[PDB]
Amino acid sequence: WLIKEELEEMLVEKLSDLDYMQFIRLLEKLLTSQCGAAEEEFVQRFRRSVKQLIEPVQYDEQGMAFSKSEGKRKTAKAEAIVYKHGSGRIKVNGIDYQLYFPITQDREQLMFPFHFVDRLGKHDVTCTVSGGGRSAQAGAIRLAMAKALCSFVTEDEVEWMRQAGLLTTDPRVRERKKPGQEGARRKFTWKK
Amino acid sequence: AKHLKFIARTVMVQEGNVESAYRTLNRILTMDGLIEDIKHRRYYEKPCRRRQRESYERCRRIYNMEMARKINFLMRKNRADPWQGC
Repeated sequence: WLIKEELEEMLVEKLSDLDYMQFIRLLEKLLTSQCGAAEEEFVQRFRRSVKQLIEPVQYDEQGMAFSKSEGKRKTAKAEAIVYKHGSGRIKVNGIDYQLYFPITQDREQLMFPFHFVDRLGKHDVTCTVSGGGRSAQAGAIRLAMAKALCSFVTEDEVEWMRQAGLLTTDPRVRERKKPGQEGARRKFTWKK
Repeated sequence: AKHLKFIARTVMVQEGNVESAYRTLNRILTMDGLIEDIKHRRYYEKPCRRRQRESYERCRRIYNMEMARKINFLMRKNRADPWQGC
């Protein structure tokens, strides 16, 4: 249903919230009352019309298929290339992942996408992550890997990953400090 | 004292639901005004205060009965708006 502003624009008149609600109730009654074409043609004058983007699969020089993606977490940006076939190796910045991320939490984050779609040990990954700390880098690489793997999993699996939150870019970033207070939300100790 | 016992204010429990029996007895006492009478007799209500309270209760009852009559009278008009839109 068009908004009160749209209805006002059509009627070149100033309306009220309750007037708009009355009119919308009347139109809804009209819709429910088996409105045919003769009535639907009128009604539609007041109607206003209202999935992951799979990357293309590229091919290297040696003919191996892969998918490239990127993901950002906090200040960390990661570019990940996932090959169609592999032995589960993950090389981050040219270093093996268990060496780059000595933290079990970060290794678990790397695992989370592949483990979810039941493709552990089936894909090789080459990731390059810059900026942020260890955890931000792990999250960015996780997002990039999930997006790249979307090209190799089925559409139902892609939707399941999206529902599990493996393809959403975490918008949580550090909140700026504000003048006159200790931090983003911390206030200076009040002195009654 | 000089009357027979277990006739006045006595209720018989049905199937052992003493809670239901006590609810029935409490309803009986309240409807007969014994509970309110005991509460008021705990302390001596001087005659002027008693008269004022009785008058206030009478006015309250008149007003409540009239308002209830009005509500019941107008309750039928709670139907769905027949002339909606116009």
